[PDB]
Amino acid sequence: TYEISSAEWEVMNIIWMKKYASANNIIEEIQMQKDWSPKTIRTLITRLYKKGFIDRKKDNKIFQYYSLVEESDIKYKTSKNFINKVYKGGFNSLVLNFVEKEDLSQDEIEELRNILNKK
Amino acid sequence: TYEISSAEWEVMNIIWMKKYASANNIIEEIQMQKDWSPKTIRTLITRLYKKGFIDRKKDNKIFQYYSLVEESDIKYKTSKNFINKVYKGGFNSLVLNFVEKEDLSQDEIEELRNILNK
Repeated sequence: TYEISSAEWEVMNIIWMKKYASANNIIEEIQMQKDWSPKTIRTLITRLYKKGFIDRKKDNKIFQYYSLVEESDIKYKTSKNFINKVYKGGFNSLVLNFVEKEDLSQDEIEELRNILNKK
Repeated sequence: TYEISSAEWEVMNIIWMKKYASANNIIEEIQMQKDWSPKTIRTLITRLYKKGFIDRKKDNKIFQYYSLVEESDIKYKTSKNFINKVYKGGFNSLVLNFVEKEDLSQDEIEELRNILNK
């Protein structure tokens, strides 16, 4: 019923990769990159759970969290919002700004074209 | 750079679109699509001023604000940050993802090709 912060995106990205993950599995993966405590990280998991983004499945052993939101759509909708707030030429503007600013590689430029050719 | 808000962005996009503009100018370009008061907008101007994003020169005895930062440089930086926060792939996955949930006409694809190509 709202929208994700930078740390929930972190937590979420791990949950969309591991398909099913534990509070500890999540802390381990998150701690390889951020110096955040476990409290802090479980608080993010509890909150993500309370707003509905994820749920927690069991069956004996240990508690596991999983996604309730489609990765593809909350990321699409988030990019739509980002583009709507920063650029005044829609998606095309962002691509033009990125391409002119980053010296993309021949291999990067080529993956790009493939993505435009497949639809 | 120091990650600015959507309101701040609304203001910057006006300073950029006019090189120099006084509060009053800003207040009205803003009050045309936003229901913001005069003090709200003066606070946004003052906030970007203290953050080093804009500065002011006294023409007449009235302050005229202009940018201290390079629009495309700041929007680029901002884009890298957004992509690092949300996507794991990179610019790649955002374009992949966008080219896949936005039906996009067949010309939009052509225009997107322009950029990449010419």
